[PDB]
Amino acid sequence: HISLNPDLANEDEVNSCDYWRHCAVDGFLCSCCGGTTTTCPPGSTPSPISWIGTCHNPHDGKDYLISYHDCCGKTACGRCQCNTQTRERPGYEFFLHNDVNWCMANENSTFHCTTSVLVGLA
Amino acid sequence: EVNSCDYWRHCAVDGFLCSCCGGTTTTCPPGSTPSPISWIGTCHNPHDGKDYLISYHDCCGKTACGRCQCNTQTRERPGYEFFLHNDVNWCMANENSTFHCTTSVLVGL
Amino acid sequence: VLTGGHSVSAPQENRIYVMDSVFMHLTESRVHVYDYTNGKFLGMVPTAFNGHVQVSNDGKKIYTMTTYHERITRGKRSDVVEVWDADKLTFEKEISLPPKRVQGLNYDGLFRQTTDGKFIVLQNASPATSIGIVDVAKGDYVEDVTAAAGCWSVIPQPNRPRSFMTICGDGGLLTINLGEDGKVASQSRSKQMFSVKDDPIFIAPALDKDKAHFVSYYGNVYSADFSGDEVKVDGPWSLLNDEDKAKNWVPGGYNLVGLHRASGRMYVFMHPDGKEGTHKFPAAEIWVMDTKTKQRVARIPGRDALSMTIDQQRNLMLTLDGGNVNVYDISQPEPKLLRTIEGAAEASLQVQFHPV
Amino acid sequence: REVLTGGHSVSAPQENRIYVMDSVFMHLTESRVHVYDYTNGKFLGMVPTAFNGHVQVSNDGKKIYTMTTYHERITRGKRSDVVEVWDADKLTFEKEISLPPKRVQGLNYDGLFRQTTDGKFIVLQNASPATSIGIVDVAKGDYVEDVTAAAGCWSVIPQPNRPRSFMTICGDGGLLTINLGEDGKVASQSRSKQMFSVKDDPIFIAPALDKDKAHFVSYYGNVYSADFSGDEVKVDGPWSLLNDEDKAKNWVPGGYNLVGLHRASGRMYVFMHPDGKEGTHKFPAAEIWVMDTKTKQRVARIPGRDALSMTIDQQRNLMLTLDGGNVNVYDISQPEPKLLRTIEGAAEASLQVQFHPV
Ligand SMILES: NCc1ccc(Cl)cc1
Ligand SMILES: NCc1ccc(Cl)cc1
Repeated sequence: HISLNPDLANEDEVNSCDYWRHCAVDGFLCSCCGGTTTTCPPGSTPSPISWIGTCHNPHDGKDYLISYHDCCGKTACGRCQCNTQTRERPGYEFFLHNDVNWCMANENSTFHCTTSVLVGLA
Repeated sequence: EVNSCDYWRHCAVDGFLCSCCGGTTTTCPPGSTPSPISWIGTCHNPHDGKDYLISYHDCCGKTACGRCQCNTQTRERPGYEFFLHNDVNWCMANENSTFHCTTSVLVGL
Repeated sequence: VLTGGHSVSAPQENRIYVMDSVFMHLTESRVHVYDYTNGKFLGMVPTAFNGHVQVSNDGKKIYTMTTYHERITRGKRSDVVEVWDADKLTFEKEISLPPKRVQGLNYDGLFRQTTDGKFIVLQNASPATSIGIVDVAKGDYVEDVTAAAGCWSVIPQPNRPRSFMTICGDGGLLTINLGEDGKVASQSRSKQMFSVKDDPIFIAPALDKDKAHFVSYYGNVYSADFSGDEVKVDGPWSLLNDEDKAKNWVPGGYNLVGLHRASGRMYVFMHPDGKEGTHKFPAAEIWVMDTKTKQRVARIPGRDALSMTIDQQRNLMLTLDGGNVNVYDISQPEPKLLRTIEGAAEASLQVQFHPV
Repeated sequence: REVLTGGHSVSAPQENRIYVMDSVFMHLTESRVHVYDYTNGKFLGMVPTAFNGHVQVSNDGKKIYTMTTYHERITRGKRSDVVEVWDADKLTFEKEISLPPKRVQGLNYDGLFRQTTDGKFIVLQNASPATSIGIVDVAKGDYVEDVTAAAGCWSVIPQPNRPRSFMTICGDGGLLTINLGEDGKVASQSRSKQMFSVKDDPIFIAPALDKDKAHFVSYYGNVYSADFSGDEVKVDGPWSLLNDEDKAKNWVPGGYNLVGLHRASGRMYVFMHPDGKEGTHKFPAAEIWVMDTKTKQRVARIPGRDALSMTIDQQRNLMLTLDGGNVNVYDISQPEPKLLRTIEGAAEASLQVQFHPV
């Protein structure tokens, strides 16, 4: 249960690409960009849409649905770039696909960083 | 030799050498526009032991070439000697001011 | 010799196009133009946010696709196709698109053209998917193919003037045949080629004149034949022998395959120790498969390549690791490395030859 | 289970914040300001600034001001030069103020984008390439005055002892002082006697600025001063930064924003390197020298860590230095500075760092 809350973890753990919930992240971790795992950096806007990953939590042995909502409308954060691809699939499975910009439907589609939001059990 | 920042004519270049960007020492790469204005350098020619005026007309209206970046400052002076100064964009008066690369044109002694 | 107004210094037949996403500064993407024979940088075309690029079939123009906003990070959006002169590398014409062009990594299939060169065919996502048709001559967006919803990417048919296929979520292919005006005249859907859940394919085709081959996450090969009126599908056959399987060799990359049409050789980026999540890993090796005999005829070091492209006439393969471009002679079954162009890009997953 | 939210403010208090202006010269159309916490090196946020942005913080600490250039299609189309006002805590865009299309495009010297001491006017350098100073009225959100009197001059040095006065350095080796009226137009002006020989002893434009005087260092290691305690600026100098041992190794200043003044102590900080000669005026610092400006003597010297630009916080007795990519934080409460930490990878190409005002 403690491993389900990134805010209680060591910052060096959550800012790493191998942190369990970052398993299908292609972009910059918002937690390194002035935000947190679940909050956009100041002045960047959440995407209403996202791709979704299924990630294993090795701390509790369960598998979880993770929504990779972007933060948008600022230029590239440039920090903590990750490119993990667990259970990622091509564009013919569009909401499992991370080689597209999930800021695409925002008022400003410039990609700033990516968050890893816990939806629930897979 | 001409693609090196140590080439004698490049003595007051702060930018990318156009000769590495699809142009030459005296010509703009395709689709980049020469600046009508420029800063001027005074550079020592080691072959005849003489000093020459070199005009650094930029090529403009394309984004940064990124190749052969040089930052040489021989006889360069601050903005109160404006046409000797290279910390400003000499594309500043072009129809599009985006800086692409710098040429090094021999004017005279 | 005048100061401006110059054309590219090397002949068209020497030119290649490295699409640099510049992902760290994605609003300043650009196309770098190189001479593959000597590695000389020949020029570039700016492409703003996440540009895509292709060269017109006739070799005369460069087409880009990009997104602008009035104040970049705010203000009104403009999605466009741009037409540039291939020799002068100068802007000619903007063609307005609806504000849903695909923003994504540079797979060839997101931005293509018909065989006859008369239409640009591009992928949209709003995030609902459709395929857009642009009439080059008219400079107009003319048709939104919403029939392609649930599908992804464009595979032109080199045996027809204005037909293409797309890969759909049912594991099949949708063919679209355009009329003279660019509106959809007819369409057809194949039977299931691959299992989406059990053996997903990479989208990149190894494309022949009337057939296309595809590789899968687990090292299988599928094909689509479009010599007939309707597409016929088959597969799988495996890329892997028993030794390969025991070492868990699988494909990995982006534009990860190619076909040398004269010989039927297919080129594929491969890596060992494949498991879930390794499908975009750089190449440990390039494998060369004879698609008729279904046997591997060569394996060579991959130089960490991610994308490739083939030139038929000169028997050439280019590979690209994100920043460096490798040039191979593929006239014989075993490729030979001719040279490497270091620092051709900061973040490129696509390279293309000028058509000859 | 969770939902992503925006609308958040900068996590660390204003007193912790510094602003690193990253030109991103290799991709200069995507310059930006990086906001850092100097106490721990944490990245707090950023403000995009398009082509060759410049930045400052409002004197009251509430707003960030940027200056930049846009075009309708970036590399073609109509040009728009602007000042933007952003909220300091939310790092959100609030307003754009239009400028004539001649704002200076250049490296981020402090003196290209400043404000009057009362914070009521933004004062910026224009180049068309003829030079003038532009005045922006903050209350009105409008450009209100082109100071063409400053033709042949460069950079803006605000006078901290007057509400709406500033100086500029002219091609005659003197200073032009401009006193604005409440409407932001020129109320009066005056020109000093020659301070330095432009040909023989050119100064760096960066001031070491006190309440009522400014010091400048020269290419050859001399110091000049402009006293504006009164209505007419009185100029003096040179005195030399160098003692006899220093002359042997040809020590000279080098950098961009290369000097600073700790006003309470009168200590001036200067980046220096040995083996000075023609063309070395922008070389990275081999050392930082600390000069008592009253006694005209060096009181300390420390390794420079290849720094090019600096800034000083008076209240907390701090100096930041910057080598292009990394920021060093020093305690300058005593004559010899003490290195506290280095923030690595703060920028790709920055020649300017500034504190949030406290
Ligand atoms: N999911 C990362 C990403 C951002 C932008 C673009 Cl264009 C493509 C992929
Ligand atoms: N002379 C190079 C240069 C270009 C642009 C800017 Cl903004 C500054 C310097």
